[PDB]
Amino acid sequence: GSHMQIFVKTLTGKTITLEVEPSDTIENVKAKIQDKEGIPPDQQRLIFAGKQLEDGRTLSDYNIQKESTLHLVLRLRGGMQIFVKTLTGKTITLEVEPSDTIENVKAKIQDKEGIPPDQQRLIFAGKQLEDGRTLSDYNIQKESTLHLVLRLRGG
Amino acid sequence: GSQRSSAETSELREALLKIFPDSEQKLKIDQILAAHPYMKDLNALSALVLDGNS
Repeated sequence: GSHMQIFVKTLTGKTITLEVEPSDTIENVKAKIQDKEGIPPDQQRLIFAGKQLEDGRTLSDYNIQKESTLHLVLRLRGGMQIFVKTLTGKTITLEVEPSDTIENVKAKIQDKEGIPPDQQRLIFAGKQLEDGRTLSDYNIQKESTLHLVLRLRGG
Repeated sequence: GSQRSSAETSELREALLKIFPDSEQKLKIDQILAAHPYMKDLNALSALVLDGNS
C-alpha cells in the first residue's frame, strides 16, 4: 500500500494523525480534517516547514513524507477588538467585525472621540486604508493596532 | 486590552518560530510583534505572517 501517516499540529496543542496518500491534494487533507475534527475547510490554513500549502497541490508536490508534521492555522471570524493609536499618545479601543467597512470604523472613532471621519486617515501595516473597503480586505486581525492620522481641516 | 509583557511576547515569538522557521520569517515575526503590542492570539499573529502584513 502507498498510504502513509502524517501529523497536523493545531495551535491548541492537539495533534491530528491522518492517513493519506502522496497523491492526495491539500484539498483532500482539509476534508479529512473536517471529517475528523469538524473544522470547515474554508477556515483551514495548512503549513509545512513554514510554507502555506495551496489547495490544488499534492502532498507529493510539497515533498511531504511519511510521519511529516504540518501545522494548522485557523482563520478567525466574528467580533473582535482593534486598537487605534493617535499622534497625541491615545489608544482608542474599538469593537469591530471583519465585515465592517473602513467607513464604519471611522464612524466608531467619531462616536468615541468626536473626530470627523473626513479628517481621519487610518494606517495598517504601512498602508492607508480606503473608505469603501472592509477590515477583512486588508487582513486586519483581532487585537491589531491601527494608526490614526489627523488631516489638516479648516473647520 | 493590556499590552503584552516581555514574557508574553517571548512565548508568542517562540511559538511562531516553530511554525515559521526561515531566516526571513524570524525578522518579520519580530517586526509584527513590535507593531501590534496587544495581539495575544497565535492564529491572528500567524495570519499577519502568512499574508505579508508586516
